[PDB]
Amino acid sequence: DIEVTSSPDDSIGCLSFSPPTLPGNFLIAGSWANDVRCWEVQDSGQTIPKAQQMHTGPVLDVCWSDDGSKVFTASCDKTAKMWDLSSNQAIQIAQHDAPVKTIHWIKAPNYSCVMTGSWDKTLKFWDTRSSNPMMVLQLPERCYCADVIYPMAVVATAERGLIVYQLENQPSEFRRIESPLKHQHRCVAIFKDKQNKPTGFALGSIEGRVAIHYINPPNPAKDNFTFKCHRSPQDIYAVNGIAFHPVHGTLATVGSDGRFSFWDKDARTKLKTSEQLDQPISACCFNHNGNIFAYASSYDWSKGHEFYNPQKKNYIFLRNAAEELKPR
Amino acid sequence: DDEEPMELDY
Amino acid sequence: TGTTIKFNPPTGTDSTKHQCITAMKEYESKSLEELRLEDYQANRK
Repeated sequence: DIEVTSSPDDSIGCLSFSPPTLPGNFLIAGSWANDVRCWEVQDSGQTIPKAQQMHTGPVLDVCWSDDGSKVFTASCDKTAKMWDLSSNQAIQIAQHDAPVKTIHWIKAPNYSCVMTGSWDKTLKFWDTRSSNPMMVLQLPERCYCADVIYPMAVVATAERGLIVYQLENQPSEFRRIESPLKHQHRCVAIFKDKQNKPTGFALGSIEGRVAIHYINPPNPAKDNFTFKCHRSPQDIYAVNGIAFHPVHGTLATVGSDGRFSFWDKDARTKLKTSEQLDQPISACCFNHNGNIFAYASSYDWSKGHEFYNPQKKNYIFLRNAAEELKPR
Repeated sequence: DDEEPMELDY
Repeated sequence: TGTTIKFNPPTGTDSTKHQCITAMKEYESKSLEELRLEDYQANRK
């Protein structure tokens, strides 16, 4: 696949393409060297570095604003920033008492805001101009991952905590869910129904397993399930990321096995499994129309510090894999 | 890249 | 604090080896990123 020119210097945690509101395609990557980097992508597959910004700590999540003018950055330095791309100046918009692991834009009919989720077991909501969070919600444990598609948010915590929120008028807890997964939670991603309404989510575990959860299906015991993935004595690797093709509703997973795989949760099939890379695949995402699949190959720490080679190269790869994720 | 059925947990 | 115990993938059945450090009971209470940040601040890179 296609390599991004001028990759980050340490391991990449997060990737986020630009919204449909911008012409073309711009990719954002966060890294363990504390940087957020923005590459323009062109139909040729060539990529152009456009701008960068740095935290005083590793960058754990990133996301855009729906109009495309801002990039949001959440970092181990216990803050998050709003980066205005035009002026190329960034300011702090959020403060936490611990690293900020997740960050998301909420475009609702009555309010817009940034949602940050932190290892300080809090969930904060920000208007981007006030130093005061407009809302603070308490988590049972430390935030490990989340995803947002109005009017729904999902948040997984440590101790297999798993919560769903409603976002109409103002955010508020909707229901706590007994986790379907037996092991540590790492990734999550919301999927939608035929009517384009958020309807459930897929949940990745460290135990080579993904759970599909519908919020309100007719027969939960049949309609909800878990499948095995990212295993090669069978070896079991962690699942580091998950994303739904924005058009087909199929999905991709990437795991510490250094592979990626495509899936159809309605047919319950594996559509594709790539070959093994040198390193674990630590993140991934789709462009706004699903014509581009982007994944990052970096050490994820899934075997401790001893196996960390800081002189090994960190790669972001691009794949035009729209057809490979169509179902039959 | 052949399409197989998922290894589901039973 | 930090991945000071050398990695050993525990065994299981389904036989299996879980190639993830947090599958070890010594580590089960933290995430990969939590450990990595502790190893980074100890300069243990």
